[PDB]
Amino acid sequence: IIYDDLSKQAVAYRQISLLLRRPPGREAFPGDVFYLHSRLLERAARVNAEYVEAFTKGEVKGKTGSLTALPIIETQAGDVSAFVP
Amino acid sequence: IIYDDLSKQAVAYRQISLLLRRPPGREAFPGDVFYLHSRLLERAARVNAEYVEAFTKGEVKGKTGSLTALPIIETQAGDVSAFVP
Amino acid sequence: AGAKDIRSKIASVQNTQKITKAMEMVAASKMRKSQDRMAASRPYAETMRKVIGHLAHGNLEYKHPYLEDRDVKRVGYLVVSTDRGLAGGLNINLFKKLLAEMKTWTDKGVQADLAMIGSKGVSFFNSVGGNVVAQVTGMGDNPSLSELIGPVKVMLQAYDEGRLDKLYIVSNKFINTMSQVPTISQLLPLPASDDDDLKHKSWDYLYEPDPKALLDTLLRRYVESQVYQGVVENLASEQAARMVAMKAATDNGGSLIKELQLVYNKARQASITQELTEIVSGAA
Repeated sequence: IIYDDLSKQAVAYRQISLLLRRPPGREAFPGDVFYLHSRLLERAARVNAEYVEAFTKGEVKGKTGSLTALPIIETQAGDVSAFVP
Repeated sequence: IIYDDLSKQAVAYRQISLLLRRPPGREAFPGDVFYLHSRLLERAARVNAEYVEAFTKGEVKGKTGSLTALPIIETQAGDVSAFVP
Repeated sequence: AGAKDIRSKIASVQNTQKITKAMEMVAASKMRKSQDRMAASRPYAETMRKVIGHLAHGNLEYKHPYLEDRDVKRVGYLVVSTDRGLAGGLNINLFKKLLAEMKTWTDKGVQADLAMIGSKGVSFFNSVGGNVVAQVTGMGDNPSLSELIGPVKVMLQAYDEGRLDKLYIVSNKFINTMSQVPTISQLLPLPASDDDDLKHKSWDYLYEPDPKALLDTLLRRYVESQVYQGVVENLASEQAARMVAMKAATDNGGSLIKELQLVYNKARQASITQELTEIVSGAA
């Protein structure tokens, strides 16, 4: 799975958040701008065969699934040291 | 008297003010944080012998009293411009 | 940090870039003048060497000490160095080459001896502990032969007095504007050119008063002239080196402005954001 820009997702979330009057933090991003990307990217996982068995009610045996993520981030002026990057 | 990090009394007072919903000033510090430290530090004084005689009701004559203060402040990145320093 | 400190630093770096640009211009003009003063010096040495060539080992010859390869028991060096810094690696490349060769000579048990032109080498070899016996300093960009007479007099006197057995001049050679090379080269005993004055068979000089007294002064004046030419080439090389050093320094200042300005813009934006957020989210 490829997220074409997770900088623009952060900007759209900042919009939705400021329109709800929520106090902003650094660079005017909300407090939970970390949790936004954390709970997303933490799903790109690899899971052992017991999880696949239990989830699929025993239809699939011995295989392990996975989801590989390549998020893309855009950095202004080569700054790898800004709040969202 | 050596007050250790009066820059940490200012933060305790900021917490107390922001919880009582008082108008935040610069860096969210309350308005009267100057008046907090001013009336603390203006107690370090040298008093003349007549004030000491009047205070001790004649028990001590001809001696001056004195209190010396050495408050400590911490400046982040050499910034002496911040509200507390 | 903060917009104001960074703006002050950007201002100071731009000022530095101004200064180094000016020093590059000045060094270029002085390089031109010094490599004219260099070319003006050739005819004297070039004709004096032909005179000596005819008189010393031509169709007749003489037995002057400065012409014979006697046994080396100790060596002397004349070291040319700048009086001014900011010349790049010039002086230190030269001094390292000199130390590398003096190392060999002292390994063989032969001592070494030094006479210094310019103050940079004086200070350096005082710091290393070399044996310096004569010096002249503060010639700046106005070298004159009447100042070089002393230190070369010391070395010639010590040569024919038997206290040296070989004499070198160590100096930089101005080759091309972008390239300069350090060289140690010998000037006593006289190195043997391939010029053939066998064609001069057709004549000989009238010597007033006699040839032996004339060959001596010719050789001394020739050594003094070669030392002067070395000094002047080293001066043109100092200028051609300071020019490129200051060009590089101006480009480095320019490449540093472009980073300070990114830091500055980031600080400006952060300050606007923090102030405006404090106001708005403080109200109500």
